[PDB]
Amino acid sequence: QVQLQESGGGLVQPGGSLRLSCAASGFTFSNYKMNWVRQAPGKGLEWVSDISQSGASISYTGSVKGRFTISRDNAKNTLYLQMNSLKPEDTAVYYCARCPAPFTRDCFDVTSTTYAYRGQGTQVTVS
Amino acid sequence: LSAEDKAAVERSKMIEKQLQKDKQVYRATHRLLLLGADNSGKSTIVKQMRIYTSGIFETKFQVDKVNFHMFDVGAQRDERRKWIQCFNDVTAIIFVVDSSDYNRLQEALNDFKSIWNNRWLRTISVILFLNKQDLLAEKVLAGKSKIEDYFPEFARYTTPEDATPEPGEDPRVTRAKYFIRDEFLRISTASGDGRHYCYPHFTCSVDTENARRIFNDCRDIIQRMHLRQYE
Amino acid sequence: RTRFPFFSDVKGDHRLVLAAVETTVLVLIFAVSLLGNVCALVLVARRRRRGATACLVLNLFCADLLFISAIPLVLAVRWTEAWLLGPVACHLLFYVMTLSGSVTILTLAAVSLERMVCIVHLQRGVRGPGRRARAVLLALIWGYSAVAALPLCVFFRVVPQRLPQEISICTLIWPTIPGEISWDVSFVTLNFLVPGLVIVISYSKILQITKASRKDFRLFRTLFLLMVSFFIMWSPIIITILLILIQNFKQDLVIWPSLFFWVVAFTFANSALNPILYNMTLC
Amino acid sequence: SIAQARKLVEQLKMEANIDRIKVSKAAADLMAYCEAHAKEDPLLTPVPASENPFRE
Amino acid sequence: ELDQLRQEAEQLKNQIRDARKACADATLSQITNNIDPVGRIQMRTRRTLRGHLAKIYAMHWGTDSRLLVSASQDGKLIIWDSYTTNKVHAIPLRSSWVMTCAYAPSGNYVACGGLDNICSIYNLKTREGNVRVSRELAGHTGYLSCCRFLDDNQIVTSSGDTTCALWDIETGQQTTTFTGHTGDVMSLSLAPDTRLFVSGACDASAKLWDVREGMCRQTFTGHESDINAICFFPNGNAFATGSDDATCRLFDLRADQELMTYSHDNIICGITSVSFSKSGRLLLAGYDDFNCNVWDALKADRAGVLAGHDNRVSCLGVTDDGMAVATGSWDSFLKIWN
Ligand SMILES: CC/C=C\C/C=C\C/C=C/C/C=C/C/C=C\C/C=C\CCC(=O)O
Repeated sequence: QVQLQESGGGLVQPGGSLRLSCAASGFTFSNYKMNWVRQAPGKGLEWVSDISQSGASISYTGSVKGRFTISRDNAKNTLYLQMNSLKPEDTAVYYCARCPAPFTRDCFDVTSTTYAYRGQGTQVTVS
Repeated sequence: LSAEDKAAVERSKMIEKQLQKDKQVYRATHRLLLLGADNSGKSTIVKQMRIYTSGIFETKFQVDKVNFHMFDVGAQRDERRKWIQCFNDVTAIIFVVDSSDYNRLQEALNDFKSIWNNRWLRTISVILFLNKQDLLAEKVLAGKSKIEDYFPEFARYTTPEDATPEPGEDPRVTRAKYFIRDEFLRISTASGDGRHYCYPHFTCSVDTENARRIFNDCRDIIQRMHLRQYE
Repeated sequence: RTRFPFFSDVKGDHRLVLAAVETTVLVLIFAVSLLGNVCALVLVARRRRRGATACLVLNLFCADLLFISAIPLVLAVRWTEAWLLGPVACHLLFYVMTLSGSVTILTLAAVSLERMVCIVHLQRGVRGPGRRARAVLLALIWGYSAVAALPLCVFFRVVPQRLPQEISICTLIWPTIPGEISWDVSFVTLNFLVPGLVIVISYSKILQITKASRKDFRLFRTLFLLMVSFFIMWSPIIITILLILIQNFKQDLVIWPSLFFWVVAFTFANSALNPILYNMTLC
Repeated sequence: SIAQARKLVEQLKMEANIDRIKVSKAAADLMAYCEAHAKEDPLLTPVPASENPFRE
Repeated sequence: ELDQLRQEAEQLKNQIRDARKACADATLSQITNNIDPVGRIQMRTRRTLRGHLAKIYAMHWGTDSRLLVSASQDGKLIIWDSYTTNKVHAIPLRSSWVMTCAYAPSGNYVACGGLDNICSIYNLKTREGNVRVSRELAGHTGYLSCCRFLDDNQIVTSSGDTTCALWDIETGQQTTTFTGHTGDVMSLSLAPDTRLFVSGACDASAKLWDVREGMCRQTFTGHESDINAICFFPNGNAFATGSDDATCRLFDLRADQELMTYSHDNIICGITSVSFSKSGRLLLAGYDDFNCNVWDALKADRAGVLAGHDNRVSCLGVTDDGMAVATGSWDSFLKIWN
């Protein structure tokens, strides 16, 4: 029974920071590659950042490159995202996603409309 | 052996004789998979090469007495990690990109990364069509939208010395074209192994030469495949 | 004049270990060659439905296995310092060995020509060589090889001779001079020059066609290594043959027999190197 | 949205009212069936070559 | 609004979990710790069948233990005779992307379907010597991935639009639909009494379906990734599932939970197909590291290996009298072991 639960959202002023965390259950954490995606009010789903199985490979999208950081803990089974200097274009609903199969380099179907191995998400508002 | 056994053997012989002909026809036909997004102009390329309910459509064209089949998938859901496995023995994948849409370009890059690195698609070459060049020229010369708002590193990029700006275009259009091409060629060369290549082409909506380009690229693919036995 | 004895040398003080060294090196060659060639035949012959170029490399492998069937005989002769096998062996040994060598060289040249024809016919867009061409070619290869080497099975004889007490020697007694010169020159010019020329032309044309049409490195580093080796592994035996012919006229020249035996042992190593190279891509 | 959750609650309600037995009884039943039919199994108890239609 | 429904789901889930945990008083491994093992099992290849041009994706035996139907992605169904290897039928299809096939339990029809979302029926014993398409069942909105007959006038299909359906052939209309899965449905298996069936989805879940009233009776979880194959135990009270994480598991219906896990510490590939022996003691399974494995279904110890395919194994089936096993792979060959 796969379960992913995000926490840490809220409402901040421009220039503030926060930290999101996923707690995972029901599978071997350190076999899988993990992702952070988001959805904004009026658009589709957009890929935000990506981390691998050991922590040795990391990737970002263009619009957040110098500001967000991604990290994982294989002892407590958790993911963290650190968001530092926020703009009013960052307000959204943030989701935590898992790759379909283990021991794999590619990652199909994480942004699709209905995906099985995704959480429920948390709301972030910048104002 | 009774009469029944001999009759069964002759029936099997007829079936074999027909299967030989079917084999000869199958071995001399090339099979292509067409991929893109909804805003890519993929259909215009299809309709242009069409001068040579259901879940899949087929387009047949012939060049210099060689037959090509091109397969386009419709009426399926947007999760594709299962049916794509059916296409692990085609000759090539053709990937179409709208190059004037800055908003939806990182998604095209991510799609390319997934297609390049799959376990069942590691030996298949890609022909890349960077469509809609004229719209890109209009957007750059208008001067009201900036590429660096999505890709910071464009601020530190200079035109390569192997550029071919033949028709006397504006220099800014040449910079833009070659930056967007390099974005895909980086992914192409990062993790290949000498098993499959990528062939980039600039194109627009009034071309008449896409069939010839596919002809020449498929010819080169087959020649490299034959040469690989001598290593 | 005192003829040239083959394989039949006289050793003195150091016989007890020189025999041992010869034995160990030759046995190692035999074992590796047999293993490699049979594994390669198992791998190639288990094509389920592959193409049909397998019959050329397969013929190469069969020729190697027939070429390695004479090591026991020479090994026996080198442990007695004389010829005691008899006229039948004196007749058959050299015939078998020459037949294998000629077939190997001609098959290398045919494989190369086939590769180039395939690439060019791909370029133009027509069907390539059929079944009749290959069958006719294989028949001609075996037939010419088995007719050219006849003088080594009729003119060999066992004769007594005084060593450098009389000892019996298996040696070659030419009936006449013009026949000797004619056959020797014809054999060198049809079985070492024309195949070398064909190999070099064919591989250079493939390389030029691909490199021009492409407008990476591995291809060069392969076609180089397949085209210097031919002139290294098959040259010493030709030089030895010519040098023996010279010896039969100018009595002033002297050639040791140890040179002849060690050169032939070095040539026996071809059977252990072709399966490494001309294996299509398996192993 | 609301419909999916109402259906999910309905389904959980319908599936949470079935009778259940204990695991040891199920294990005993599986074992009894396996041992009762073991002589008729020809991948466990290969038949002689005069009865095999594929080896003949 | 949403909070109340989420709370209801959580409360019912916790209650069901506790009710299942209260009835777990022994484990299969302990109770089966005193059985003499089956030893090494060695099987040999008696037939090899040649003739397809591209990969093979499905296969199905007849109720006679003698004839086979198999299907390739070059546009051919072929019906084979296995005692001699003679070919009986070769049917050319209309679409060359096909993913399943089935054989009727009386010998008079076959069916097939694929990336074009249609199930086509072929009638074998006609007034002439040919095979003619009798029906094309259309109405699914995704590719077909499995189908199984009930008789000569009803059929069950599963598709990639996350549904299952029951079709009346003579009319051509869906008699009932089974909705409730979330991902793509990938396999089916019919009960021996043909009054229930089970299905497994591209979601770590399986479900039990009642044909007559078209409702879902039970849900079973436990895997970590997608499920690829499924089948029933011979007496109809348990089933086994193979997934894309290198694991098979055995579930039981009456106890409503898992019994056993079949996995190895050096296996890190996926599973493509499963089946059972006639008495239920052996479980066979096919992997995509080119191999098939034979396990002991009551003690969970590996007992044998089938090896000899040069590409990924895709289909695998056992006859109705237990004499033979058939495997098919992505290298175009079928093999019969015994
Ligand atoms: C086509 C390549 C030719 C031969 C194959 C090479 C090596 C195989 C083994 C050869 C050993 C036998 C050599 C023959 C020895 C002497 C006869 C040679 C020339 C005749 C001498 C003369 O001129 O009278």
